[PDB]
Amino acid sequence: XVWLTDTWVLSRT
Amino acid sequence: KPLPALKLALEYIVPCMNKHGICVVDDFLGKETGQQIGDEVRALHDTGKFTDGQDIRGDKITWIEGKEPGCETIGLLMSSMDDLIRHCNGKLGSYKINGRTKAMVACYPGNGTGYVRHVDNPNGDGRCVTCIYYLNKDWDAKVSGGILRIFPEGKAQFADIEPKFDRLLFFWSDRRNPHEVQPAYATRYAITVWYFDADERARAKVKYL
Ligand SMILES: O=C(O)CCC(=O)C(=O)O
Ligand SMILES: [Mn+2]
Repeated sequence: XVWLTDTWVLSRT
Repeated sequence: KPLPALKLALEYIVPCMNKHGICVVDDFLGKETGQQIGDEVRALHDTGKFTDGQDIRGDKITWIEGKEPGCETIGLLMSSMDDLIRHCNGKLGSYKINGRTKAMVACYPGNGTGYVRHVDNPNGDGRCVTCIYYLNKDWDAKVSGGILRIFPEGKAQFADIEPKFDRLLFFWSDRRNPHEVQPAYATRYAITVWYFDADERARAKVKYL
């Protein structure tokens, strides 16, 4: 549920 | 529990695209739907439906509207992409997104095939967002290559996107994002839709004879 905002990847699960 | 589409769009896709111009959502549809889409794509390939995508590009492609028999799950993927764009509610840049292409189902058939560095829409043809879904179970660029390398303008570092199973990718289609498909050494599949800005598209900078 965590977005590292300097990156552009997030898992939806 | 997968994040709901509305929340995924408003709380991640929109801010990520406006900050970086590239946005990856992993585990977009889950294993069952992803494998179903893979089966549909492999069926299209196996029955000879692809043609040359072309020196510049070594992919084989076919265009899918979404309602064709045997492409039901691809149609579900396309409607899910559409839902996400709708939920973005005009917050992607200043674009007014009102149309899109059919789905381009593409295969790089190993053997070092790729796509040289290019910009998707360099001539103002209306396409503002590129949306790609990858369906390669257990893909590992260490073995099979096939990385999509994006070279965002104004940044010194490049962005490497592995064509991972169940991965959805957005990026601005204009000159901000030159990119290449690095040589692929296994069968690499992906499905692309491009979304149109209504005004740019209506300017008809490209006439197709
Ligand atoms: O498959 C990919 O990662 C990108 C393909 C691409 O650049 C294209 O078809 O324009
Ligand atoms: Mn491209």
